[PDB]
Amino acid sequence: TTLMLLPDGMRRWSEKNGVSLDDGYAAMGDKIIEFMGWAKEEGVKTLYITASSAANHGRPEAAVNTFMEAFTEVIRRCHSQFKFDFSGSLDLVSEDYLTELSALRDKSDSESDFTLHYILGMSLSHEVVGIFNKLNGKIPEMTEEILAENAYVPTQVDYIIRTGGAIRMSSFFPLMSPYAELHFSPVLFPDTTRADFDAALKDLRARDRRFGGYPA
Amino acid sequence: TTLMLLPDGMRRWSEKNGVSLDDGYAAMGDKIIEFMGWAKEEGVKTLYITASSAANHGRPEAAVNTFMEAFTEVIRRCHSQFKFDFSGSLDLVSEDYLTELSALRDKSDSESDFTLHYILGMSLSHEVVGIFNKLNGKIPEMTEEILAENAYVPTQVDYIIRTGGAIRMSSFFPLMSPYAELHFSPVLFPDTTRADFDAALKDLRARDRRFGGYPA
Ligand SMILES: [Mg+2]
Ligand SMILES: [Mg+2]
Repeated sequence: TTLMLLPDGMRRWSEKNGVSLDDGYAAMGDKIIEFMGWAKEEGVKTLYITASSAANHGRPEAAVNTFMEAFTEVIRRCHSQFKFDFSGSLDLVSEDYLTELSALRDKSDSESDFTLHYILGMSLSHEVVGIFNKLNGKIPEMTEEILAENAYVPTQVDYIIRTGGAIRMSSFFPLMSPYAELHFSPVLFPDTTRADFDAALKDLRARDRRFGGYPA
Repeated sequence: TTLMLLPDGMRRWSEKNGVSLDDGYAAMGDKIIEFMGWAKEEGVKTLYITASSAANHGRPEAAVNTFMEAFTEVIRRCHSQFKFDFSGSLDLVSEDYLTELSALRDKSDSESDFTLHYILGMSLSHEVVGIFNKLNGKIPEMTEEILAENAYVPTQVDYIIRTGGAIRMSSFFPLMSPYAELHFSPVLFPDTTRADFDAALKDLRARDRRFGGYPA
């Protein structure tokens, strides 16, 4: 049901195709619209996309505006097709983009059966530092339920696809989904095809999932 | 340098060899003892071992006592050769084991250049719940530094090996190590050979690490 995409490889794809980072991120933008179609058509109801980690916001200003603009451009183009929301380390993101993203959330089809949600500035340590400071001395006790209701990723994630040929989480691990299944693809994200997508879903659906228990 | 092992596949191993889960977990212990030896030869100084997740303690009580006894037994036999420590969701673990493991921590070699550290009850949600509640109202603010000194895994993790065929974290993601490299082996943990460990180490040492940044 619930899929999280970690779209990676834009810088390398740009260099390999002799185009600008901006063109790489536009290719990403277009590929994200394709991908979502595939997802909807495969029974995904909620698609999280990790727009950025915390450390990604430490890249040069131009590289940062480039990913922000391209991710935002997807929402300007497709917002009436889905329910849109965003979350994360929003202190790391510029005011302009939060405004625009806020509006697009406003402008999106609150009634859709498909959700597309961005995490921005993703990072367990940032997430936990922020939650602690928001609730320190204001609640008697943290619980699982309070933590879930404050986590960046507000629901459980079943499947994670990460492109870009790197077998690591890169700060994108979902706090409350310990048993999320991971599919790593060596493909640079803008090269991703439907065959790639179907081979990922075929691997992910064949997994025997045990959630820390023994099959009885 | 800093390695975390997720030893998985003992119930499948036992089924394969038609033995009891006890015998499977005993073969695990023996294999842990070998693996530590390999790790030391290859320059590992701190070896973390995920003895259990939170949900693992939800297995039937006989299954729980088998993993707990087997992990404890490694330490009984080998505690004089390394510095031993343990952390995690210790409220989940039976008192008898906690007392014994603390006594073995005391008998272990405080001067060793090699640290073997068990995480018990590992789970990011349990972890963050426990940090919040221990510190709620007792510090002015949470910082990254303060979180790292309270996390289940008290240092940065470079590499993670996970055996058992499953390409997932299974509640074992290290809170403060977002860029830890992941190597997944299909081998059931008790069949692990030196050649498997060497290919894991070769793969992990060849990784091109970016920590969320771009190269200058
Ligand atoms: Mg990248
Ligand atoms: Mg298992």
